[PDB]
Amino acid sequence: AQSVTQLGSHVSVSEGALVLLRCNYSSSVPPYLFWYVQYPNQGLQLLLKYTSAATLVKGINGFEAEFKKSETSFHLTKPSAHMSDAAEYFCAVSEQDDKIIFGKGTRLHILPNIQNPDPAVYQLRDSKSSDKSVCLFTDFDSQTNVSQSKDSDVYITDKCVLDMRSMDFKSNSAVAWSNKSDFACANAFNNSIIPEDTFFPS
Amino acid sequence: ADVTQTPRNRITKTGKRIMLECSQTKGHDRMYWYRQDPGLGLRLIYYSFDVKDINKGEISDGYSVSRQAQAKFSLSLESAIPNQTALYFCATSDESYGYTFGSGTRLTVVEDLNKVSPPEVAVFEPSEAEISHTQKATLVCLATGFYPDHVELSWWVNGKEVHSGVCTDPQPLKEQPALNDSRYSLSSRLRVSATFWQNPRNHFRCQVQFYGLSENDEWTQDRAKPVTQIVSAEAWGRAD
Repeated sequence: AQSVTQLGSHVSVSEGALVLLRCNYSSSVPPYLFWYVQYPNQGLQLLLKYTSAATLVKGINGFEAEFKKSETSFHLTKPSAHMSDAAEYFCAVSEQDDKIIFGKGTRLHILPNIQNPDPAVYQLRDSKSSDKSVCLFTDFDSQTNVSQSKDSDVYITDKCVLDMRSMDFKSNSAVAWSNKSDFACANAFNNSIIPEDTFFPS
Repeated sequence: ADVTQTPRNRITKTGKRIMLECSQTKGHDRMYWYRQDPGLGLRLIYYSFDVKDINKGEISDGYSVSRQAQAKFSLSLESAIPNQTALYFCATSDESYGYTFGSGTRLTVVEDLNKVSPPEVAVFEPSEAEISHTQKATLVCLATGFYPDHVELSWWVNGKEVHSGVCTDPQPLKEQPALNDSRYSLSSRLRVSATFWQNPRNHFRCQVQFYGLSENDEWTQDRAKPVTQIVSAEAWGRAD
């Protein structure tokens, strides 16, 4: 009964830190082992594989993995985490001399290094002449996280990281909105623990 | 090979027989059908080592397959049900685990086509307070009221697709979470320098490609038939 196990469906790494994605297998005889990467709405790309040749296997872009029989492991590493490393990673193993079986996947999230945070909540108006608006919570660092709404008529998105290449500038943001006319941007993120210095323009 | 799959996208009602086709050019003995679902990785449905050699994988229930030729391996959903909504991938292998994957089939199974609905799309303009505070300008696109969750959102500046400065939510949210057939919402941000937003010559468009009905689906409602289509919203830059 051969299997492959990846630890954690979602993992974080700080921008610039060592990348470590863990994979363990249960085969008695050593198997062939594979690491694949998948970007959004994209297919599977092979990074590297262990095919009973070298134990230290090297792949594209600084990826490596060492096959360790004594700990039944084949962990994927890269020396430094870059924003372009954000993807889902799958470990896989040969099985029954006839197929590859896949682990469940781990999505790697890269936490940008935000040296000068400028947390703020802004109100944005519809380009067309409704008075519809949304609220944008932006420019907070890595220690802020955004909580789900506790009010079923207010919608709040997960934090997303954008990378403005023109300015070599990354920033976090979350969006909130509601069809209540009274809903105010000062209250939109009241269920989240926000920075004490968040900017709330009048 | 060039491993190719058809169709690339498909929406179907429940209870229908649906066929996916994998074709290769290299004539490898070994061909496979997998499905991918979030948190489960890729699970093997069926595989084949030659014409009329067929082997079950771990999730073969509800599916059948045929190996019509060295080059062709067909997958059928025998009577589609909603939990067969998935990304489907065929693969070939050589005799040394050299896999080649097709580019995938995104399949959505819905109970009732009457609930299909294209998005409404709006762009929200950058705040003056952001521009003053940061000398940057964030546009937000909101796509709302769509069903099923089968869209692609992109941004277009002066007629060319952009990727820099963009973040799109990785999955839409449910407008009515308690409902099995809730409509969905999706947001995206495009951030530019303030001076670029302040140029009234610059044109910003978010585009949402929606996958829905086709021309041969029946439609009995008064509202617009919710066919596969593009819905966009736009804003022009401005100084005042």
